Amino acid sequence: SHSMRYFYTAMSRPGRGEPRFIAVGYVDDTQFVRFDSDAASPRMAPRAPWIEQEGPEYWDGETRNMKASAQTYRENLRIALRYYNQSEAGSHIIQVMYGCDVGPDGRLLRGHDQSAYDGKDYIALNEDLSSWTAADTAAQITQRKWEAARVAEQLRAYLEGLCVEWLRRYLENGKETLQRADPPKTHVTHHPISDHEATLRCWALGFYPAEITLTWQRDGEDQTQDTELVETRPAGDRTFQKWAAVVVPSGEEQRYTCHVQHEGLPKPLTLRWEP
Amino acid sequence: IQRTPKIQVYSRHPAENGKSNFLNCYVSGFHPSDIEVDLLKNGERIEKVEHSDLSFSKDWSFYLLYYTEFTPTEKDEYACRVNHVTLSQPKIVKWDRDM
Amino acid sequence: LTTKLTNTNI
Ligand SMILES: Nc1nc(NC2CC2)c2ncn([C@H]3C=C[C@@H](CO)C3)c2n1
Repeated sequence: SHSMRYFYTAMSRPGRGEPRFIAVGYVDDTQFVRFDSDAASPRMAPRAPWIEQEGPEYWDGETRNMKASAQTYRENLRIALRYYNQSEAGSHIIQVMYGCDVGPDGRLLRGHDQSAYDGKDYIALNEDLSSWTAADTAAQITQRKWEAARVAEQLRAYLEGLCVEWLRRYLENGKETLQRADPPKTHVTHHPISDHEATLRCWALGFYPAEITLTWQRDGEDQTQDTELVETRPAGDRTFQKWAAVVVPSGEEQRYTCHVQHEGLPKPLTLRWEP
Repeated sequence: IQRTPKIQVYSRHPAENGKSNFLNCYVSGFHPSDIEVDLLKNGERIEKVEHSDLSFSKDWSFYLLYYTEFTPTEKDEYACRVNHVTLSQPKIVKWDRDM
Repeated sequence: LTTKLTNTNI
């Protein structure tokens, strides 16, 4: 089961020029394209090796789409000011995410299109792909305009069509990474805090995709409520890192076990501090 | 709405003194989008720092990864300095190779 | 591939 997601951000900045427009594209947890209007030669550009084989008509066409989208989103920022009776002196932000999820057979599971204005929910295409949920009176104005202009049907056509078709293409072209789970490299470190207590830290490094479970047990009792668990973070090389730590009484260290669950591991993994 | 950045500073690979690596500062969970992030070597700003493209999570909060090649040594200190509209003064998080 | 619906005003 897989996903393709585009994230567009438009940010006004009065006194500092026209609004900035940034778009990024992901397949699952892998970024594969970007566009930034503040780039020297602003264009859609590759961010994963398996999209680089796309020809110049792909890049020219995507760049065309992004420039037209930037223009429309800038218009939309101005419209939002009217809807909310806001001044042209404030900076504001539109965020939009859209895309498709497919199952293991490649059929469309779900389409997405939802947005925020200044970080608050604005309007979202419903799962039926034919109706909208509007969060406030401003978005209700948009809802009516979009019903009139048959926006949902055209979006539905994209989500059920090109979105799924191109996702399938990407998944095949990048199968050696996108459909190849990379298990974490794991180890446990030990750090005395005093003569009476120590930190045990369980590391999971270089894994893909991001979803993982990292837990400490004491005598086979779960310690999640006593565990410091950091947010999963990008390694910088398209893989991820995470760790979980517990402070333990000196002498109890061999009673603690770290448990790692990940798609790239055939079985639950169990680790201890190896002195 | 305003959300203050969460900050993690860490290396791409486990640190070995004298071995080349990447110093990362991951900033996430923030809104609005303007943010200033610097990587410091011994209190001083590092010049060559790159960053990922602005994206956001399902709750609309933004995230960015700032990074630079570095070689860790025993007594060289590294840190990440972050400024955001929600911060009264810049927040400095020291790099700890054990974290 | 991004959508070619690029004209939509709110
Ligand atoms: N939910 C939503 N809100 C949008 N605008 C808002 C929040 C002010 C918005 N603008 C465009 N779209 C779709 C049309 C084409 C796709 C790419 O642009 C998405 C949008 N969908």
